[PDB]
Amino acid sequence: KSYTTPKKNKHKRKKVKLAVLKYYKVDENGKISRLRRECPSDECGAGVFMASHFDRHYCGKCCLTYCF
Amino acid sequence: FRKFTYRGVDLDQLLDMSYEQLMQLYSARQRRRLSRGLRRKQHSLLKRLRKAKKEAPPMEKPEVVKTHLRDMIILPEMVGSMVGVYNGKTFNQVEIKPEMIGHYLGEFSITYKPVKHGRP
Amino acid sequence: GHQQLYWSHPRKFGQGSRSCRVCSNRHGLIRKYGLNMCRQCFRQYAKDIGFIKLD
Amino acid sequence: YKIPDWFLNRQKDVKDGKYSQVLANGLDNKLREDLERLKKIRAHRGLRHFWGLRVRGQHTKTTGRRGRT
Amino acid sequence: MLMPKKNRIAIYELLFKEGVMVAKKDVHMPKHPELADKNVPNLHVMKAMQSLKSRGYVKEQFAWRHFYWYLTNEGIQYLRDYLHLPPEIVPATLRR
RNA sequence: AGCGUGUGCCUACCCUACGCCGGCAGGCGCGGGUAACCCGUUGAACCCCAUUCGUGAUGGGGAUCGGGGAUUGCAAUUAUUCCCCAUGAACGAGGAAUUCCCAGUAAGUGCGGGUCAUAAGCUUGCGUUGAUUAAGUCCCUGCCCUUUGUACACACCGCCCGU
RNA sequence: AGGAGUGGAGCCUGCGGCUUAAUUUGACUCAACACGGGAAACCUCACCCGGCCCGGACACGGACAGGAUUGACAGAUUGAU
Ligand SMILES: [Zn+2]
Repeated sequence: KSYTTPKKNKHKRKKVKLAVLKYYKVDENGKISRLRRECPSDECGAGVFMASHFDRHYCGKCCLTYCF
Repeated sequence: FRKFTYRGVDLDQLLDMSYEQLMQLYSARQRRRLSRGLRRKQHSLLKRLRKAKKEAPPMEKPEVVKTHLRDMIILPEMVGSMVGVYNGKTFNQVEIKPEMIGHYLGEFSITYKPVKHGRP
Repeated sequence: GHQQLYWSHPRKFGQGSRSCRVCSNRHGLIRKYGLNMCRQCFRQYAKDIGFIKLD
Repeated sequence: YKIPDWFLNRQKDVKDGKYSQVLANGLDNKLREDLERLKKIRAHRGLRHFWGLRVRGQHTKTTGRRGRT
Repeated sequence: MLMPKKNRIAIYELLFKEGVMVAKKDVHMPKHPELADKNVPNLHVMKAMQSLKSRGYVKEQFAWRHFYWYLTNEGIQYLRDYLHLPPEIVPATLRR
């Protein structure tokens, strides 16, 4: 219940839409053009992308940071 | 105005002299903690605390980093700091002296109130 | 990490390394001959072990 | 005169670190600047020595009746 | 209940071969002793079988420190429905 | 001398001889035992023999306190424990009052088990030496039984009179 | 009739009281007070100050693979990467 100490809420992940349609680029040709670099490790699969940050791209379940 | 020394050597030498001779400079109980091994089984917070004391602000009053540690052996690397250790409820603030070395930080912080007495 | 902070106190030693094998309480244990089991359940099931009233 | 170093009473002093003996006035003096050294560095042992209670970490609830009136 | 899939169907196929298993009550135990070939927990295992208790497929006895589970014929046909096997292989409890 | 104890399902903490280093607590190699075999003939303490001490809060008593050194554990400060040197208080057999005890018994000692990672001022046993007094009483303190009286039966913490 | 004593001195332990943000509680004549096999550095822990996880099995009704949510990185952040 509401006590004297306020409770910090949990991380509400906002439901984003058209994310799966945002991987590749749609052109006249049927070829693929993704904007995220591929994962060369064996911990995460070949279809697993990176994150899209401002400075550095981060894995998922690999939890590996590749800087520049 | 009197000069300060620790067993014949001065504080610049203390920051110049390393751990494998700091063990023989210090007492037997202090060097047994140093000679037990790496500070990584539980002392990852100790490593990040010595990093947080290694980062250097410019010439003002030293930075305030409160801590949840009382079993710290205080070292000459972080003398002249500004630190308050956990006392169960609050943080007792003690400015770090140069003769502050050789003891425990939780030793230097009072935890229980001194006992007063009125009427039984 | 909760999954790495869940085991931060090792039970290599101390009173927490063992408990009762019947009532699962960490008091009145018998370490003699490896019983590892509390005294009241020892009195309850002592006849079933083979322990007898002779002295 | 070829005596063992460990047989001395005071070893590894904070002032000089060399092994030496002490005199009666010297022992009284060394104990007293130890007293205001702890009092001025503001430690728990210093406060216990200042209050005159037990400093070696023992009980006081039942024992220690000759503390004050 | 953020528990994986392949470990649970491993538990289910070792249940379909023999409908009884034993598990000691220990939350602070990351490894199952009998199922040492692959990384499996124990608390998720006993929570899965008490979910089967809530569904009404097994019955539970707790003697000293071990939870005991017993397979029913209605639990057998539930296993047949969930695993989608034809009714020609039977768990070895019913066989001679 | 005698009870003992001694390498583990979860579990990893067992008991040790021998050989060097160090005053010391302790450090490193080296074997035995899943146990009448190895610790272990468990060379225990007390006691005995020969000096020193000399009635003085003293070589009795070791509380309090400072420094140094080792082991356990992730961590010892509010000293975990031990070792070494200094520090040497009260205490001259304790008022009223009160407890335990009849033969290997009380008592003086030491050794095992539980507690235990480090571990005994507690408890349970083992062993050494080993007495004074008594073969009774209801005085004290309680218990039990008989007789007697009862206007009591929820039973004296009872019933019950009058303003 | 005796013997050992306790109560006297110092020290260990428990209880009461006082104190404490907390000094957790039971046990008050035999028949409680070195008792809970309770010699508490951390777990013990039941006490205080602080922060996460669910371990809400599930029955129904809102949501469903187009995403219902956990697992993390330069850095303010307690206390911790
Ligand atoms: Zn990756």
